[PDB]
Amino acid sequence: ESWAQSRDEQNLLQQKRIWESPLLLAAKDNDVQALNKLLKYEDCKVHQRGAMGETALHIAALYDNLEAAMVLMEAAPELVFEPMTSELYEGQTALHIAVVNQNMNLVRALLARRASVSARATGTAFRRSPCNLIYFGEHPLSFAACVNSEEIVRLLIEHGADIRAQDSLGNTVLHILILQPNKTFACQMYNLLLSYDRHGDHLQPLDLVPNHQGLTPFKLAGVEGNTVMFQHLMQKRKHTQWTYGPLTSTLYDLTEIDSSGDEQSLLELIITTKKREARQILDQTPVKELVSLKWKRYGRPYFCMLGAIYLLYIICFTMCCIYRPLKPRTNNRTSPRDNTLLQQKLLQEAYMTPKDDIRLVGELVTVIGAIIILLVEVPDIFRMGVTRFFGQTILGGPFHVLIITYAFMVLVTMVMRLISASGEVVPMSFALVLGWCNVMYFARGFQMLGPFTIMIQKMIFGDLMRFCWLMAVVILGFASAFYIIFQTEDPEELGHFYDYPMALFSTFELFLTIIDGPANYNVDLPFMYSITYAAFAIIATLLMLNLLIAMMGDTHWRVAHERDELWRAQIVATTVMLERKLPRCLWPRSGICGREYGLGDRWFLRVEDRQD
Amino acid sequence: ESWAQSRDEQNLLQQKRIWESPLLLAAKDNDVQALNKLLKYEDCKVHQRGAMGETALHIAALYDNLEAAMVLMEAAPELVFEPMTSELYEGQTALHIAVVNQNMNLVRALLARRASVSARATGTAFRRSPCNLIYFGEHPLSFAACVNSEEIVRLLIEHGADIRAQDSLGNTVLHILILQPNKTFACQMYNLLLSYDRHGDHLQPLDLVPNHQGLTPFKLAGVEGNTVMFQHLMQKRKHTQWTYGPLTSTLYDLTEIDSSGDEQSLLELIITTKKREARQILDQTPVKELVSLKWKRYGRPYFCMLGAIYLLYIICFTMCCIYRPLKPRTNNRTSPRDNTLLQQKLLQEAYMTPKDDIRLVGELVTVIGAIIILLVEVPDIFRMGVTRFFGQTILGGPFHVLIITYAFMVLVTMVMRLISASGEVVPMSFALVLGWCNVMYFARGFQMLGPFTIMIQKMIFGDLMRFCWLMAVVILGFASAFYIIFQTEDPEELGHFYDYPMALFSTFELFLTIIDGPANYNVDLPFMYSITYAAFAIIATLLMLNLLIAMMGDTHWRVAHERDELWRAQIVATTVMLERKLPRCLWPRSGICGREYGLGDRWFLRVEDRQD
Ligand SMILES: CCCCCCCC/C=C/CCCCCCCC(=O)O[C@@H](COC(=O)CCCCCCCCCCCCCCC)COP(=O)([O-])OCC[N+](C)(C)C
Ligand SMILES: CCCCCCCC/C=C/CCCCCCCC(=O)O[C@@H](COC(=O)CCCCCCCCCCCCCCC)COP(=O)([O-])OCC[N+](C)(C)C
Ligand SMILES: CCCCCCCC/C=C\CCCCCCCC(=O)O[C@@H](COC(=O)CCCCCCCCCCCCCCC)COP(=O)([O-])OCC[N+](C)(C)C
Ligand SMILES: CCCCCCCC/C=C\CCCCCCCC(=O)O[C@@H](COC(=O)CCCCCCCCCCCCCCC)COP(=O)([O-])OCC[N+](C)(C)C
Ligand SMILES: CCCCCCCC/C=C\CCCCCCCC(=O)O[C@@H](COC(=O)CCCCCCCCCCCCCCC)COP(=O)([O-])OCC[N+](C)(C)C
Ligand SMILES: CCCCCCCC/C=C\CCCCCCCC(=O)O[C@@H](COC(=O)CCCCCCCCCCCCCCC)COP(=O)([O-])OCC[N+](C)(C)C
Ligand SMILES: CC(C)CCC[C@@H](C)[C@H]1CC[C@H]2[C@@H]3CC=C4C[C@@H](OC(=O)CCC(=O)O)CC[C@]4(C)[C@H]3CC[C@]12C
Ligand SMILES: CC(C)CCC[C@@H](C)[C@H]1CC[C@H]2[C@@H]3CC=C4C[C@@H](OC(=O)CCC(=O)O)CC[C@]4(C)[C@H]3CC[C@]12C
Ligand SMILES: CC(C)CCC[C@@H](C)[C@H]1CC[C@H]2[C@@H]3CC=C4C[C@@H](OC(=O)CCC(=O)O)CC[C@]4(C)[C@H]3CC[C@]12C
Ligand SMILES: CC(C)CCC[C@@H](C)[C@H]1CC[C@H]2[C@@H]3CC=C4C[C@@H](OC(=O)CCC(=O)O)CC[C@]4(C)[C@H]3CC[C@]12C
Ligand SMILES: CC(C)CCC[C@@H](C)[C@H]1CC[C@H]2[C@@H]3CC=C4C[C@@H](OC(=O)CCC(=O)O)CC[C@]4(C)[C@H]3CC[C@]12C
Ligand SMILES: CCCc1cc(O)c2c(c1)OC(C)(C)[C@@H]1CCC(C)=C[C@@H]21
Ligand SMILES: CCCc1cc(O)c2c(c1)OC(C)(C)[C@@H]1CCC(C)=C[C@@H]21
Ligand SMILES: CCCc1cc(O)c2c(c1)OC(C)(C)[C@@H]1CCC(C)=C[C@@H]21
Ligand SMILES: CCCc1cc(O)c2c(c1)OC(C)(C)[C@@H]1CCC(C)=C[C@@H]21
Ligand SMILES: [Ca+2]
Ligand SMILES: [Cl-]
Repeated sequence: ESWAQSRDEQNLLQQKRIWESPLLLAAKDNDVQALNKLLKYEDCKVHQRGAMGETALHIAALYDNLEAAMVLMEAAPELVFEPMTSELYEGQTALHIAVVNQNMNLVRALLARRASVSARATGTAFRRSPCNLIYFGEHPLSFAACVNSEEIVRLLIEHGADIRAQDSLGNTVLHILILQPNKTFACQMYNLLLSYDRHGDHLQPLDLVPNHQGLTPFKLAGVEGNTVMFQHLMQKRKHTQWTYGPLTSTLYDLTEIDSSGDEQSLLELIITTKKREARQILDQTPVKELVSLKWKRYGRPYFCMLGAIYLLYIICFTMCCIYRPLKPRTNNRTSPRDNTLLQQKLLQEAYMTPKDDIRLVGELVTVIGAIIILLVEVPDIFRMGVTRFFGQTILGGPFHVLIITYAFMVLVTMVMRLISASGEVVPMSFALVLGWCNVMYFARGFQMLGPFTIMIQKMIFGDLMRFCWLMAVVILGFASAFYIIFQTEDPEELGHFYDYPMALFSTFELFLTIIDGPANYNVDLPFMYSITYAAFAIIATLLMLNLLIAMMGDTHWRVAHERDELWRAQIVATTVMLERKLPRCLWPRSGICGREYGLGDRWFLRVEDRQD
Repeated sequence: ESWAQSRDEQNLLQQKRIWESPLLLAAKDNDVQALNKLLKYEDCKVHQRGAMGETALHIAALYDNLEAAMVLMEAAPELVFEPMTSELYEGQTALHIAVVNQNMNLVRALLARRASVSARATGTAFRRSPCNLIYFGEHPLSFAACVNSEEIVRLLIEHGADIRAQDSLGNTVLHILILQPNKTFACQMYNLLLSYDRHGDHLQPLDLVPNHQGLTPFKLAGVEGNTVMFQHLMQKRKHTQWTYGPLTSTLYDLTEIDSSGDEQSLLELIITTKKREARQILDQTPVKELVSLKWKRYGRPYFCMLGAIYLLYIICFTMCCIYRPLKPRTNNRTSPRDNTLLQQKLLQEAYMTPKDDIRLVGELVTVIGAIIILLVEVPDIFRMGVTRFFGQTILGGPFHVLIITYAFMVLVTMVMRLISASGEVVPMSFALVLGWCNVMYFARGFQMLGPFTIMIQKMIFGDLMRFCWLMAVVILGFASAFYIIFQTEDPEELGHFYDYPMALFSTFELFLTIIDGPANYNVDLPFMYSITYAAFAIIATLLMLNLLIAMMGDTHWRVAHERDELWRAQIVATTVMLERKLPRCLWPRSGICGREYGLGDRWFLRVEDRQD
């Protein structure tokens, strides 16, 4: 807001103090004849610093003024060593600038003037941020490599440019090229810069150097969705075994893709990132064949078993709620509006007969089953990234919120049964609904409508937490009208609107056409009802056909196939969670070993494919 | 109708009187040998004027007869000075014609015959109108420039063609080129004609000369939706500050785009025009970045505050209507069809207890709030273009009609309470509905379904004020049938149709399936009912599935993305109204100044963008 406004005030102040100076102006427009006049006249202030803290040499280099920049370097050689001093462009020298503008003849000069190639452009304008349109890094080489100047990138290496130099974020130049928008020019520079990693004594060669998040360039390529570079960095891991005409048997490596157990593997990093370009990586030729093997072999069995153990558990919860304790009421009917006939038994008479002891079994089976839920779900939360990283791994798993809410209500139900509290129907009735509707989750195993509850969970897009605001306002408006219309009338005839809370429920039901329009026809209703209700039935009918449309254009001219892509992302998110929770004995590690084959101690995957 | 018919009768009469003349015919077909015979024979009527008032020279020039036209100019030189005299092609000379037909060798001659280049083609066929297929202006240069003849446009300037000459509408030649259908040939002529604005003493140079609507060529380009020329006229306003490799920092001017406060700025002229090509301008690179800054900074706050102050106001109106004065009725039940139990209290007993004084507070809060509405909305109307320009600024604001109707009903409610009038439910029940459903407007702030109440307000297209005619006819037809079928029967059994007004309401409800089909089954209904109602349920079911379709094809094969364009047009229309109503202190002017930067007294905007 104001910081963006404060950039502008400096960029204009920058152009102001150029005009308010004879030196900084002559550099901008390359008036050498009027520049020699100024440098010769007096041992002037050559350290004139404009708004961004920049000397005349920055400005000669910022506007591609080769001829001006030499004169500054001839007059006072101290200028090449001068960085900008402002908080915005801090540390930046004239060398960084000439590289970005690709001024080949100027950059050669500043190196001939022994300019530092290790100078670190720390300013805020270079850090990675959506406020900045560029992330070229922090060093001259990182700037050269991202503008695609093969010549300058070489030229800086003869002068001692450490390729292993990292940013504040730890990203060496190999990470940055993955973060650029132009992919095709970035793969060619990736190859060139490793070629200058010649010397055998390097202690974790460049493409295995992680940043301050632990990510290598390979894993960074997946998190950012750079499909081009993920492929290009993958031929280092292939090993073509044999080729028999149209057949090929490649042997992928999977050391950074498969869950080892020490650091989060690439499949965990693609699910735990907000981007949707990263989910394209799950279609690539080493990964697609691994996800479909964890699942087809060891992910559908352990998910269509724990989806049937849950069903036989909720069927036991259910029968413990149908057959609950209930006795005839002991009070008397207070008002004629009280049709309560029964109330729930106290403990001393709830468990007093054989049929109530079969139930106690099922009720202990239940509440033990709810504690278990809170011992395999809450310890994840309380130990893991309690609320930010939890829902981050969640792609289509609101399940984990509901089933913890299930187990909570079951325990509320227990306590209330122990202290003989009135109102056990309130917790149960949540637990029933939350308990069964979680069985909608144990469906994706077979490609049920679980690939299509992707929709109803994708249907927490805009027009379904947002059509509330323009439906609820209709309900509150006509319900408050309907109420005052029948506020004078006899409710034993038409009693849809006898109190304000029932006027909203009735009006909610009338919006959806799940009760019939009020009518008696043996009594004169108000004339002000039929006018009002005719409009409600119209606003309600049209708002239920702008949303059918809105749910359509957000599905057909918009996404209908990335839902099939979203399925493959839930197959992973499921597979990862099971492999994290289930023990190693039930989960054989995917891929074949290498110790008994001479390939090392890595865990390869073989893929046999036909070219054409 | 008849005026178009009267053009034709002259165009045929024009060809008639050519055939009924030996002179006008010889010109049409270029018979010089039979033309010299006619001019030499006798000092003839060379002033023969056909239907449109045209002499032989117009016709030689209208049909590209170079050889005939010279003979007329050699015989009698007085012809070049002769305009057409008819009301349709008034003022037009032979010079105007040769320019349009691009006859390069003929036009040189008429200038050699000292023909006026200031002659003003005033006729109705040249004025701007949908009845005319061309608007080439009123002068020879304006005709040359719109046919794209670089040669003739130059050639008229050596002979003294004032470029600053304006039409009856004030449009100089620079405005006209924007109004042409061919854009690409018009940008090149725009450049050429300013080049001939050399002399420094001009007193508002050409591209700052307004027409009789005050619009300059820049502002005219936006009103007309000429995206090509809006861009082309915008490089005069850019000022590229610096270029750092792929980065560019341009400094746009915004003097004619932003609301200064003296004349309506370009953002006000694009909303207040009926065209939809003009709304394309809101996506261009100086304007898109300004709308999104007024809003993101100073338009969502002042719109999500006055949208919550309104909600707490209607919640107070509501509670003042639930808790209204009501007492048991004093009369007796007239007929058994009267289930009115209560009636409303008189003033003397309406405010008699502490609970009725808390309400008086909320009722004064209310009616003060309705006067305020009528002091910030009616003074706009009564002062502004009361009914034509009001709804012109309205793009998606029927809100302004409803909220004035709200405040009116609240004051009707007041008066009726002061004079103890019966029927306060009628005004309230409008005010409730109009009051809440206006909260659907204070939603666009967050990109609610307010971008999608664009639909339901776009849904006042054809098939929703127009499907009425083919639904209402079904209702009136079967309701008048249902009525006469049960006009003989006992209504205490089936009384959906006991009077004609309830027969239309019931039938309205049955069309929409918001009440159940009539039935008793303990009594023999007419056989003529089941035949009729079976057809109604079919016509009703099919007419509710031709419109689902009609609302679809008008959304999916038709517009689904210009609604996203329509949002950005309401962001402006909202932003303009707030900036007009709210004071200057709460509204800092957008864009940075120039006085403290040497750029002048203009109000620039900086945009930093990455090329590729
Ligand atoms: C974790 C370890 C334990 C934690 C603490 C344990 C708590 C222990 C104590 C709790 C409550 C205090 C004692 C009982 C109150 C009696 C007063 C009364 O009249 O109650 C009435 C209402 O019912 C209630 O008031 C019961 C409240 C249910 C639990 C809290 C709400 C949970 C859902 C909140 C929403 C969350 C949203 C979730 C969204 C998914 C009685 O019920 P009734 O229906 O009026 O009529 C009888 C019904 N019956 C005869 C048919 C059966
Ligand atoms: C701005 C400054 C002030 C202006 C002048 C102030 C005017 C002052 C005086 C006005 C009316 C004259 C006195 C009362 C008439 C009594 C006769 C009678 O039987 O009435 C009946 C009908 O109700 C009416 O006749 C009331 C009329 C309401 C106001 C006018 C209509 C506004 C909406 C028009 C549409 C516009 C379309 C809008 C589209 C959005 C009585 O009501 P009831 O329902 O039959 O039964 C009682 C109801 N109750 C007990 C439940 C409460
Ligand atoms: C996105 C989803 C939104 C939420 C869903 C929204 C819909 C539903 C949600 C919530 C509605 C809750 C209303 C009922 C609770 C109030 C008290 C009550 O029960 O009735 C009392 C009256 O109370 C009133 O008259 C106050 C009603 C004012 C409006 C309340 C909603 C405010 C907006 C907030 C929501 C923003 C909505 C979004 C758009 C702005 C008593 O009534 P009674 O017993 O008949 O006695 C009457 C007295 N008499 C007999 C003397 C005459
Ligand atoms: C469009 C804008 C809004 C329309 C009118 C605004 C409102 C009306 C305007 C003003 C107030 C009413 C007039 C004075 C009193 C008359 C008698 C009366 O109150 O009610 C009587 C009949 O009602 C009528 O005879 C109403 C006559 C008005 C026109 C009919 C409205 C419907 C048609 C237009 C439809 C438009 C769509 C048509 C198709 C496109 C009986 O009704 P009640 O409730 O039994 O009365 C006694 C109640 N009490 C015992 C409690 C006392
Ligand atoms: C775009 C939206 C259009 C508007 C909505 C359209 C639908 C609704 C709008 C309006 C309908 C209004 C009808 C009711 C008012 C009339 C009087 C009345 O109430 O009943 C009286 C009878 O009256 C009649 O019998 C006359 C009905 C003739 C047709 C009226 C509509 C004309 C078309 C105009 C519209 C063009 C529609 C467009 C297509 C052409 C009395 O009835 P009763 O009390 O039972 O007494 C009967 C006497 N008996 C007992 C002796 C037997
Ligand atoms: C398609 C064109 C239109 C159809 C026929 C046109 C009309 C009929 C033609 C002519 C008039 C009726 C015939 C004479 C009198 C018979 C008895 C009578 O009136 O009603 C009796 C039964 O009704 C019948 O028995 C009707 C017999 C005709 C054929 C059945 C029609 C439905 C089938 C075809 C469906 C087509 C779709 C099939 C699937 C595609 C009893 O009825 P009521 O009302 O209780 O009578 C007493 C009333 N009163 C006490 C007031 C006196
Ligand atoms: C008390 C004893 C004798 C009987 C009750 C045992 C089972 C019938 C219940 C109680 C514990 C339950 C489990 C506890 C928690 C979970 C984790 C949760 O599964 C997942 O989160 C897998 C999907 C994913 O992680 O994406 C929901 C099912 C499951 C296996 C439950 C399935 C049903 C179980 C095995
Ligand atoms: C007493 C209860 C029944 C009152 C009304 C229900 C509410 C308590 C709401 C709050 C949140 C709702 C739940 C939110 C999300 C879902 C997931 C949805 O299922 C899925 O998307 C697939 C299953 C999964 O992913 O877990 C089914 C409806 C359900 C259970 C909803 C059911 C109704 C709930 C429990
Ligand atoms: C009597 C006092 C003590 C309390 C009542 C004050 C407020 C709760 C009310 C009454 C005056 C109302 C305002 C009067 C008129 C308007 C203009 C109108 O807004 C617009 O037209 C903005 C959108 C646009 O112009 O496109 C509707 C809301 C607003 C600000 C109203 C919002 C709610 C306000 C501030
Ligand atoms: C006593 C009343 C309730 C009888 C029936 C209602 C009618 C008086 C009609 C006449 C015009 C209608 C209104 C015309 C347009 C709109 C805007 C529409 O909202 C929007 O398009 C967004 C809000 C806005 O832009 O103001 C919601 C329905 C509503 C309020 C309509 C509600 C019903 C109204 C008030
Ligand atoms: C909206 C388009 C697409 C279709 C046309 C529908 C409406 C404009 C019409 C159809 C019939 C009309 C109704 C016919 C009769 C009445 C009864 C009238 O009240 C009375 O006559 C009181 C006494 C009684 O109802 O017997 C109030 C207006 C109302 C509801 C009318 C309101 C407007 C309605 C719903
Ligand atoms: C989308 C616009 C909603 C709308 C606006 C209306 O004006 C009306 C509506 C619906 O339905 C009918 C025609 C039945 C009403 C009749 C009575 C009144 C007072 C109003 C009519
Ligand atoms: C703006 C007022 C006119 C109008 C036009 C309509 O097309 C419709 C209106 C009202 O309300 C009802 C509910 C009667 C129609 C039913 C059929 C459909 C799907 C649309 C509805
Ligand atoms: C779009 C055409 C509407 C239509 C036309 C009809 O001919 C009939 C219709 C509907 O529905 C059935 C078949 C139930 C009627 C049975 C009775 C009569 C007398 C007619 C039948
Ligand atoms: C022309 C007469 C034949 C006919 C054909 C139909 O297809 C339909 C007809 C009538 O009416 C009903 C309402 C029974 C059908 C219901 C299902 C749909 C959506 C269409 C309706
Ligand atoms: Ca029903
Ligand atoms: Cl559909």
